[PDB]
Amino acid sequence: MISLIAALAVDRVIGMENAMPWNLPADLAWFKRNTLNKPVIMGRHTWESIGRPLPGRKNIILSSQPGTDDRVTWVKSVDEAIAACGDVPEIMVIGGGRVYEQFLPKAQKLYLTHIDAEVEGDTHFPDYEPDDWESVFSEFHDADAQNSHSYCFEILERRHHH
Ligand SMILES: Nc1nc2c(c(=O)[nH]1)N[C@@H](CNc1ccc(C(=O)N[C@@H](CCC(=O)O)C(=O)O)cc1)CN2
Ligand SMILES: [Cl-]
Ligand SMILES: [Cl-]
Ligand SMILES: [Cl-]
Ligand SMILES: [Mg+2]
Ligand SMILES: [Mg+2]
Ligand SMILES: [Mg+2]
Ligand SMILES: [Mg+2]
Repeated sequence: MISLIAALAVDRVIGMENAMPWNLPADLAWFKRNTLNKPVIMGRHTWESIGRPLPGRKNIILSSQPGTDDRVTWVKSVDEAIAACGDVPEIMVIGGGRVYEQFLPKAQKLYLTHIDAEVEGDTHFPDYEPDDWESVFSEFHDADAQNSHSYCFEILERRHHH
């Protein structure tokens, strides 16, 4: 099964973790917990922004060009990315914008962090029809000395497809 995992500011703005305007170690812990021991698929912009393979996960980079780093697995299409994951229970797509857009139709689960921040970025999470999904978990957390903004984790499971 394919899942997307994303952190969304107001207006469903996303960007690279290393440059986003919030500081949420709690969200990074959520991301790690929900991706550990699963393959992660990302585009090249996200890969370059991380710069080092995420530990304890197979890192698959979706790029139309030949790879530039032997520490990760380079693939040229959505289908090839999925094939490279082999037989695993759950494949995690970690962005960015265009990669989420291409994988959303193949996804059956979303892990979202709804962050109470308004920001300047121009990359967005894909449009999804909320009527097609069921919320099976949600937890709000206020900001604290370690986390700059309040945020709400959510897991959604797909019920319909258009
Ligand atoms: N929900 C959540 N989803 C996301 C992001 C996020 O921001 N949070 N941002 C994008 C993914 N980018 C990264 C980049 C780096 C890390 C990262 O570095 N993670 C460490 C945890 C951080 C740490 O404590 O060292 C890890 O091992 O997973 C996580 C997501 C897309 N989806
Ligand atoms: Cl968590
Ligand atoms: Cl990307
Ligand atoms: Cl505190
Ligand atoms: Mg090589
Ligand atoms: Mg889009
Ligand atoms: Mg769309
Ligand atoms: Mg229904």
